[PDB]
Amino acid sequence: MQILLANPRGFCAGVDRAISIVENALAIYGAPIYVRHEVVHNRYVVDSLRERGAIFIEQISEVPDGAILIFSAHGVSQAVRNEAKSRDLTVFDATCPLVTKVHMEVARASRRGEESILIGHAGHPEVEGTMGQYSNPEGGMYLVESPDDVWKLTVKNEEKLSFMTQTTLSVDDTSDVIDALRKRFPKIVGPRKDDICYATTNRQEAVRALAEQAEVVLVVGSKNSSNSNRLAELAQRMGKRAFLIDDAKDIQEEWVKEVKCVGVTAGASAPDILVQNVVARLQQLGGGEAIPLEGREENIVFEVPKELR
Ligand SMILES: C#CCOP(=O)(O)OP(=O)(O)O
Ligand code: SF4
Repeated sequence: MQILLANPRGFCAGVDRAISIVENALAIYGAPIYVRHEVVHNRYVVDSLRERGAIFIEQISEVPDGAILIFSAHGVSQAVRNEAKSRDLTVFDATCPLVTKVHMEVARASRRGEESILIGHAGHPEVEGTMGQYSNPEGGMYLVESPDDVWKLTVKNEEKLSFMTQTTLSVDDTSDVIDALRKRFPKIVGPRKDDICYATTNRQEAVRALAEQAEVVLVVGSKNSSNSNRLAELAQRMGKRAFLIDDAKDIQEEWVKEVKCVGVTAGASAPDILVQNVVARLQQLGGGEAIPLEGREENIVFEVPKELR
């Protein structure tokens, strides 16, 4: 059985920075370090950090006065930021710079009292954080997930309207939403394309190439990782069986029995050791040396804040 590896795969720059922020805080201040929400959506990274003394909480009311609190890569609303500020907390912000960039635009529209529409998945922490940058009652902030949501949205002033997106969406489905937004609201303003980040766009391009060759695609990532689930969905829509798995223990023998080519990739929040264990298990199941596909080069690094070197 041939094993192919997608390229790029695995950690993005914002995840590598966010995990470093927590590790460095642990190293400098000791346990406990509180983290609002899973720092990234990966069970193995979060369980690990928990074992080292990070305590993951959903609400600031769970954190003791005097504590150090880190905000996760996905970002937080101004309400959450203000609640930490008003509390006795020392805060470090692991929000990825590419999320913060969207936040700055939503805050700008808020100050102007002009309405904004976010394309994103309800309930996801990045969407809570981004919607939570808008607070002007004279304007409005609306969420759409699909073209049907667009066809039902009414706004107060469609002449002054802008849109933003979550960073980890499907590139193809978001294109359909924007096409519907521009049909319904021809004066809407946005970025040139969307706010989907380079790592999400690149891993979906890489999974498309992988799926063209492989019969089955395994995506290493946790169930709550949006970007990871997009990679599995992309391969399934190309007619390949694709499974989102946390680790090698999840691989069911029947998924690869009699398969000639299996592809492996990993979401932006999944560490490379999990991919190496998955390859080792595919080799038990008859796979050869893993062959890396050629891929788009990534070169971006985001440094930790100077206070945490
Ligand atoms: C932030 C970030 C990148 O990865 P995850 O933590 O998996 O996040 P989402 O893909 O937005 O769910
Ligand atoms: S998936 Fe993109 S926006 Fe999210 S942390 Fe990674 S680089 Fe940043």
